[PDB]
Amino acid sequence: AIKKAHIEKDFIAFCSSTPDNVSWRHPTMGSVFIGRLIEHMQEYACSCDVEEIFRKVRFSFEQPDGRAQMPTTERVTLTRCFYLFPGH
Amino acid sequence: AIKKAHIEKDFIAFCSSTPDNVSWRHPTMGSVFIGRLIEHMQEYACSCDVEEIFRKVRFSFEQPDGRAQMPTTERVTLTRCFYLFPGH
Amino acid sequence: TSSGSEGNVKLCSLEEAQRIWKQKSAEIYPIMDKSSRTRLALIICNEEFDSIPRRTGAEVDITGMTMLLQNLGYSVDVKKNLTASDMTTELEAFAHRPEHKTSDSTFLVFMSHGIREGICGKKHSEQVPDILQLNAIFNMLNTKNCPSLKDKPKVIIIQACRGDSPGVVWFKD
Amino acid sequence: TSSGSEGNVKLCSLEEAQRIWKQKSAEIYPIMDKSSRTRLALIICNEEFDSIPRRTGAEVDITGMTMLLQNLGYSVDVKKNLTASDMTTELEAFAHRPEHKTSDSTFLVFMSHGIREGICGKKHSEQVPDILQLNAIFNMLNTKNCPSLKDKPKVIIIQACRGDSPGVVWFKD
Ligand SMILES: *CC(=O)[C@H](CC(=O)O)NC(=O)CS
Ligand SMILES: *CC(=O)[C@H](CC(=O)O)NC(=O)CS
Repeated sequence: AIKKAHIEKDFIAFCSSTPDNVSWRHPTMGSVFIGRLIEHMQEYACSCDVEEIFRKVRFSFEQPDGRAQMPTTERVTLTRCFYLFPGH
Repeated sequence: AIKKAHIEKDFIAFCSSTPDNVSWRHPTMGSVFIGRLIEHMQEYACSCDVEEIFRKVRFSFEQPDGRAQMPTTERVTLTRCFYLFPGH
Repeated sequence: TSSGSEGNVKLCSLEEAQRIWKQKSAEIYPIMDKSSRTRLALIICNEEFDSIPRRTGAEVDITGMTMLLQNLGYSVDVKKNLTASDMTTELEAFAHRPEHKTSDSTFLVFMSHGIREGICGKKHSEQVPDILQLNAIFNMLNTKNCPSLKDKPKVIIIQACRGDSPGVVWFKD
Repeated sequence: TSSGSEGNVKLCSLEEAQRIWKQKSAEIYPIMDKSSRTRLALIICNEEFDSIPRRTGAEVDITGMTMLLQNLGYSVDVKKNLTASDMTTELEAFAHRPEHKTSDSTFLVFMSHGIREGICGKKHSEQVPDILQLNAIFNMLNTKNCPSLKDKPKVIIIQACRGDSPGVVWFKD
């Protein structure tokens, strides 16, 4: 027997800036969005699902400087919370 | 004095289906996504932030029938949790 | 009771409201005083079209959403059967509304036929497209074009097809 | 200690893991047995380009992400300096990997120059575009084209410009 399934489901995309806008990168420090994501993943993967972690990353960018960007979550079809359960 | 602010921030879009795909509407019952959203808002606005509520709506569509769709959250720049605090 | 202003929307109690404000830190959007705030919401619903089929059942959607957004404390503007140009004009007018300055958030609802490129206006046909792009909605409501809603939640809801596909694939169990 | 497989990633304790599984209902993605699961991740990073400036500091990004995804339990494929065509080919190959069948999730990381239309390939110039569209990444990894990851979280991360604008506006305080 055959069953129907959604063609697109359980996706989450996380972009480094909002549409039309630049994303910044330091020659020795790397890309700010990437470094910030690693930091937040390292700290919050134990207690927060990815959607929560991504929001916190956005929040960390809230105060703009000379090199400003606002990371953006896109095309989200997660139907459940995605916990990484680090250590498990 | 002048201060910098992000051009695009604190947005959340919620679409009735995934890109390329149809969204269904009943002639007397209305649009399924709209009815499902009202139901979920009514039940969960008291206890859940909008991102959480929207996920639950996606989950409610998880099992596909003859008229299937997967609602999609798009271009999210919410930096905080948005609680409606109904009654307040 | 559903006889109150919040209708069928389940109420958040003060103990619940204090617990949400306690458990999670200062990462919740602030809510303005109920007494003074002027929350605004806009519904654009296209039901009757020039060329494409009639959206029978749109009335149920308008009623449901209008009441829901009123229940949540929003004053609701409802505009029906508009071209993409009219929708843009209406959005621009909404962004200029003074009430946003003394509001803490907004809801935007679009209900119409839709294609991959966006939402269909009243005069839409395949020969002569009449489309409002989702991109334009964000632009008209962002910080540059709507400074009053800076730092405030802007929730966009769209009921529309995003293409012709059924959105399904088969698998065996 | 950071000498373990999870490195600098803070560990979820068993009491923490049981509490998350308890507080919230059956609306969490299931995790496969640590002993048997084969988690896969792909990083595509374009650093050296034909025409556009060199992405100095990409090494720090590759290292950081590679280690992070390994810490989270993923076997990491790293592919560098590819055209949009090569990226597509690499994505198609990743979707066909048998390990996904005995995996519970995946991560996809793209790091390159970018424009409004998408991510830049190695041979990109304004005269002759070399672009991978975000749309294509989803399509290649969806249920039709990657049945093995049906019902499983697919996390896409993109480091790239999405246009030329600084993304800021002024206001007075
Ligand atoms: C494809 C569409 O635009 C509509 C969406 C709507 O809510 O009217 N769907 C259909 O016409 C199929 S019921
Ligand atoms: C605009 C871009 O594509 C890049 C993004 C990157 O991470 O390389 N940004 C810059 O070149 C400005 S530092």
